[PDB]
Amino acid sequence: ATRFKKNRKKRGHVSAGHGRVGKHRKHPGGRGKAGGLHHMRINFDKYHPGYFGKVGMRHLNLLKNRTYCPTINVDKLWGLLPEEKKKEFSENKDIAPVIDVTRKGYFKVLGNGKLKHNQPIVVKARYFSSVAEKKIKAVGGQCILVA
Amino acid sequence: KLGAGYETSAESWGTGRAVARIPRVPGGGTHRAGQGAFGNMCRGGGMFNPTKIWRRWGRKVNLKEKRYAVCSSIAASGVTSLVLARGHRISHLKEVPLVVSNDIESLSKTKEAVNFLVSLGLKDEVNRLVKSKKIRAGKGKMRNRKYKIRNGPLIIYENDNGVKKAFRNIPGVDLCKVTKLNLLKLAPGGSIGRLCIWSESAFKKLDVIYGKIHEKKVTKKNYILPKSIVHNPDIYRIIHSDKV
Amino acid sequence: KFNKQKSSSRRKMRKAHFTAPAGLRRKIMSSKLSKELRLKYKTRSLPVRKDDEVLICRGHNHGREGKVVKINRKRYKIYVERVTREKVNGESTFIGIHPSNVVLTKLKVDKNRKKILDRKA
RNA sequence: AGCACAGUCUUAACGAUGGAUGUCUUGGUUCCUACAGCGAUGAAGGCCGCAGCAAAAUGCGAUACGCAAUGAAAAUUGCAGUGACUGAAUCAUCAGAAUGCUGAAUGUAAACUACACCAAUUCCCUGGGAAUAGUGGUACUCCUACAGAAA
RNA sequence: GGCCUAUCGAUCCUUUAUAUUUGCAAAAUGACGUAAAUUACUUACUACUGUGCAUAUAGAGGUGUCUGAAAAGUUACCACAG
RNA sequence: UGCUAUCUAGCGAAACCACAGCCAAGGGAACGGGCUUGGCAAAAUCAGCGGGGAAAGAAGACCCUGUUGAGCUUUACUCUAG
RNA sequence: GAAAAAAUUUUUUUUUAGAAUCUUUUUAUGAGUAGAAAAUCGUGGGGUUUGUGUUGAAGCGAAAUACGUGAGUUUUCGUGGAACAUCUCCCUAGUGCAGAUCUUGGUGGAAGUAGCAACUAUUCAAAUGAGAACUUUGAAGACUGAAGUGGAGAAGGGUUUCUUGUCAACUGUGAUUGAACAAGAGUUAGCCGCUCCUAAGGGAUAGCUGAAAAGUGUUUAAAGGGGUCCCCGUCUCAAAAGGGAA
RNA sequence: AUACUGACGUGCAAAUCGUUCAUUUCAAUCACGUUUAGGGGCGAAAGACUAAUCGAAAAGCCUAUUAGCUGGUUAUUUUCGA
RNA sequence: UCUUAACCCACUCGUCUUGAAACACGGACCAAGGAGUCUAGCAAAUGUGCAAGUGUAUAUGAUUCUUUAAACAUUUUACGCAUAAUUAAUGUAAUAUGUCCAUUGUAGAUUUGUGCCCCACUUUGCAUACAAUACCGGUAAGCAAAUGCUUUAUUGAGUACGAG
RNA sequence: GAUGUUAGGAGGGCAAAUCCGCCGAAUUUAAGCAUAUAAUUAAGCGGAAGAAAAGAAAAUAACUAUGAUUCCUUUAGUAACGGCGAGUGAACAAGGACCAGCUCAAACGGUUAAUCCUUCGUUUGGUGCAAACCUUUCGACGGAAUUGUCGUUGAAUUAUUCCAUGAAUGCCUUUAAUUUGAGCAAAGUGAGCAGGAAUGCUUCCCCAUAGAGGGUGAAAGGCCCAUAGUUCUUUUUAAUUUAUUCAUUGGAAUUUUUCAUGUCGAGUCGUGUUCUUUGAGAUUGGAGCACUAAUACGUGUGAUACAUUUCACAUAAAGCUAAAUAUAUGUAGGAGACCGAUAGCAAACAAGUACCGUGAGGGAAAGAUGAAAUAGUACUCAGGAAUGAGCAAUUAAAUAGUACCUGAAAUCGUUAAGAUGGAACGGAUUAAGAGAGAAAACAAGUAAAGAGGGGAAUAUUCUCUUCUUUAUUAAAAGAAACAUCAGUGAUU
Repeated sequence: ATRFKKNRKKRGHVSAGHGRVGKHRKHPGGRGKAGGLHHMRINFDKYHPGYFGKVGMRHLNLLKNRTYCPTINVDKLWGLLPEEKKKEFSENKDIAPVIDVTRKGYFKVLGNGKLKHNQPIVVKARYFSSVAEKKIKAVGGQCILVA
Repeated sequence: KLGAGYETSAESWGTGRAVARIPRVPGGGTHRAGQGAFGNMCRGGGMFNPTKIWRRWGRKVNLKEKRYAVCSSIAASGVTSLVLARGHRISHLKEVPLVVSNDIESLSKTKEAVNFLVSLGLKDEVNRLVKSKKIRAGKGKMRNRKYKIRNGPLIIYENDNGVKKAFRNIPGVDLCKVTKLNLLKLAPGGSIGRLCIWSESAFKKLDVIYGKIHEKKVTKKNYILPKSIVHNPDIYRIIHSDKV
Repeated sequence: KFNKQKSSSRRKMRKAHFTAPAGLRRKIMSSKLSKELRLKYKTRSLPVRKDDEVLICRGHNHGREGKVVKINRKRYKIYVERVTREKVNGESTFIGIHPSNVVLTKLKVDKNRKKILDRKA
């Protein structure tokens, strides 16, 4: 590290890259976030707009795991098949892939993107978006609610 | 030591005496009396920043990166030009990828080991190593750094039942087990193209390792082989090429 | 070395050499044994006693043979009869010889020394 | 055998002066491993001693820089003593010794080698004979047990 | 809103308006409402559901040293940084 | 008149010291020992002296500045023993 | 991919490039504090490589037809007497001084100068010794002038005493002197002090408070003494000038 | 310890020396022993004194306190450059 | 090379400073020591590895046991961040085929063609810029028997065939 | 309840890094400051251990649930607290390290407590040299205690299986680990050269499951100790190895079948209040104070005050408990991309010393001769004595002479050279002096006679080559001068 640092660039130059007029002082604005509102307000406004004051209720003891949900969009569901499985379904319209999204850790199925139309697929999941259910039904697939 | 350069009782004697504004020891009849105390300028004052214990002892460098370095260093060891370039004497070796029978992994003596290297033609390397036993220069020597000695052969082995006892006590010659293979030993000082001596067992096992054979789905969690698309044909051939 | 309990640091080894007990000093007052005797007992080396007979192999007095006068165990000097030296005023003392500069011919053999020779055999 | 102005300045040679540099190094240093409490059975701390010739560290305690025992084991020397053809001289180990005066310090004390009181006490010899005012015991709180006192 | 150029105030805080929108953390508080059923720990179906607190949005209460510290004197006894 | 000074023999410091040391005028940080143009300018010394060295002391105690203090006081704000 | 010269058509001599952050070539341009960048150079250690060492290294002083714009590098001569480099590449750093009234250590100019200025005065002759204004003896002259440079003592010092040596340092001049230095010797108590007693006082017990540490001191006592079962009744240290046995 | 603002003022001395003057049988002086300790004591009162130390001692620690303020802040070439 | 000469030039360095040769300050002299660092957490840049994943964390394993205090391996499917967002908050969270397909423009790198090379026409149209529409969460307004809707407004660190 | 120098015993004190208790601030931060912060930290007084502390549910969840503690990874800089400013700040799950349980009390047992203890005793084993330890049941004599010791964890009743038990005879074998001290432990003290003396240089040898390390008159695998390797002896704790009969007593676990539905820690919980404290918020924990409970269908929980009711989960107010974990302290090791004597622990040393402060306290300077002083400056001369000198004298070396390595700069002495009219030094540019140097700064080849090296031919014939020397022909190189051009000026 020490080979390449700023001291090696400035070593004989007296004011050290920190200004002959200025003369580098211990804490020339005071500590940390102190100048907010008071004299660094312009910095806070232009770079940190939401910062000051309160919003909303207090939950007091939230717990993350109650609301924990990983989501997946329908577009990427056929991608959860390996290559040979995807070829096999593409060939054969007699059978649908069943997809248990839980093994892949997902719990809500969302509606984004296109599908290769006229091919059934069974989606098993806890939760589905309104659009996702409609598109899965539209393409001839099935939605299965399961805990 | 953490408190060093500050343990003594001292303060600035202050204005009214023309002396420096630095802290002085305010002792009695002895030569410490009014003597310069704390800080890097003063005698006994210690470092400007004394060393804290942590100075980034654990760095990462990825599993994939480490694996790549080993594979590429073994590949480099393969290359004849690189072996010579690294400074190994190598003119009378039959060709650089040296694979020998597994009889080496049953040897007993230092004498047999020396005879083996001579038979290979690595006599000149052994001479360079034997000569290169010298007492080190500089003020590090006395911190248990007595010698500098150079590096010759690395024996890459499957079984420990000869090489371990045989090439032990041989100056400048190292052994390493084929599964174990350290990058620091394969490329000393960061210098690619060490002279690597392989058992037929080790050489064959190397192929199995990167061949996807045995050990079910375990190896690198279903993965093998660094294999980027950087490539040759040599540049001069491409330009010379009649269509080009 | 291959043992990882015993130190290989220079500092400690030197300290042990310098602050050595008398028995330790006696141990390192060993000399190589003369070639036929070496062959006879298959014994490389023996600790010298005061009345032994050495040949000198090193220093300016190499190739002088003779009886050992006195041993100084402490400062690692044996004294041999024909390595006399006069002092600055001309008075004669014996030149001190390091024990690794000499090869031992005739050992004086006591009961204890004989028991040691029996141990070696 | 004569000749050189002196001083000041500068220069070179050769030195004094000074202890830098270099070279060392039985020292520090940090980390890691490992075990890990001593004390009324009187500790740590502190004094006072102790060497044939002996001041200071070290060591040791009136048996005092070693005693006994062990393992090594013939030397030891500054002078001077001493010992060896293996319980001496030398080392290391050190399990048996000894263990000053104090100090919690505990008989009352304290700029005291002061002062009480109760036991007199120790040794030799195989059931007796000699020595010494010396040596011990005697703090405060507590507990378990015992005692004669009381309400 | 005032013929035009002049007539005034952030966040936190307080206070009252507003909602077929919300929360108070395992549950419930309109209501056994509406239907059926009743050998019962019955089964459906309902857009508008306790006090108190918390919100969200909208004003207003104030910062005239007016981009908003809860702030008087004195030292010829004085100290220190400049 | 004494004691010093003075000179000798012996002994023998210190403060201080960018480098130093003749002036006039000009300009220039508007008052130069050195700069520019002039006056001029010849060793080594011995004794005095206080013109000048804007002589020395020591981060002017004056004065001003600090969102550094401290002492003291009140019907300054906020506490608190009694 | 052949140019020239020397020789005496044939011999000899010089040169004869391919490194793409490289080489050939052209044209333009060049101020610089604060400040930013790049290319270098040097120091400590490590891995790596291939070297230097006792026919003398590092280091150092004097230098060099020396090299580089420069930082610097290299070398010669002299000293020196043991370890020394790495530019082949790269990690690592307590890494480059003129300056801080820097820190620490040495040293000058100031300067043989300031100075060795309280307390009336010393002289003569001798002895000692290598050497005498200031050691010793004698003779003179004087002073302190009993609130003494006199006797005794306390504090405090602690062998300074004393004899015998003695002169390296010290004895701010000299010095044979010495309260300096070395070797020894020297302090003897029934009656002289302390030692005993209480005072002004201090520390504790009994208690009681306080987390404890401590704060207190008869203040809710079943604790030391004397008599022949009774009667007294907190303890202890505290005066080297009070009291006190000779 | 009044005055000579005497001598001294790199001292004989971190308050000395000379001369002058005030005090002397009492609210007298001196010793020794004793008491009260740091926002504390003690003060015939001066912010006096409390071991050369006082408008808050000395010692050590918190502590390398803090500082919009002062000083210092180390090799070269080359480039752009306020 | 060193050395005086002589001619011409040459004011105490450092310093804060509008302005220092200053009657501004620090510097008697010399030597050695002597000052932008280390850790934490964040950012951009660039290198480097992998990619809709990535990082083996703690930890287990070994003929790992001078070096070895790291190096090696990951069971004969944890966690961080990124993979869709929004929001006080319950919550809600499609650019759609009903040839893997199918977002709209205008500039715009690259490609096809024509008449042994630049060209002038055409041809295809990345990146990016400048827009355009959608659609998703918030908030409105309009409606409202909820898979609450709705032309139409707005708002978000939004999205429009993943980039970390 | 006293009293006892009653008999047997204990506590006290020191040390402190990690550990635990109290008590308990300010500088600081906010560019001020008063809340917040610093900080439940520093100081203060106490208590422990080799680790402690915590610990067997008055737990978390709301799941398909988990299930003593500690610790790591984590959640998480998140919920949250805060002049909502500065700033501050948890828990649950999950992955692991690691995992160990429990017993008092109350309840239950009255055939006379089945208990406990001191003192006195007494013997069946076993080691050790001896000291001594170690097992071992049996009696007394005292006490304690029913104001409660011991047993027991509902109670019997069935069948099974296990576990303690005592005697006889047999029998204590082989190994593996683990950990101490022990030993044994490879080859050259070969040439030759220069050397003060090799371990150097060469050259001819070797040994290596030892080419770590140190010492050896200069760098040593082969000089020594050590080292690698092994052979034993030491610690314990595993496998193996053998049991066979005769004996009482007692106990447990299940299992039937009956019958019993008992129990469950109070000035404590709780509430009010205060202050403290925290993440706790219309009060999180603590503590002070006031009021003060309920019995298992109780009452403690489910992070917003409340009432009325669920449901899930727990069993407070008594106690113990190994392990993973911590360890700036003490001691013992092993270390190092650390420091190398102004550095580094204040301390490489006769340093926590000298010395200083009334005292609490403060606290240094301070390493190096040489290979060997069992090489330490002999002797002589001149010297009062210091000392000096030597034709003398140790050493390889004394300008190595013990305040001894190397020995920089400031500073100053000698000699020599130059200079020198109120500064000094410098730059730019020549000069004259004084020094140094020949490598670009001249001489290829040929003949004569000295020294080397090679190659070919079949250790020695032929022949190719380079240095010294004598003299003997070339040449090239730079500087001049003029002429000649091209570029650029000036002139008439």
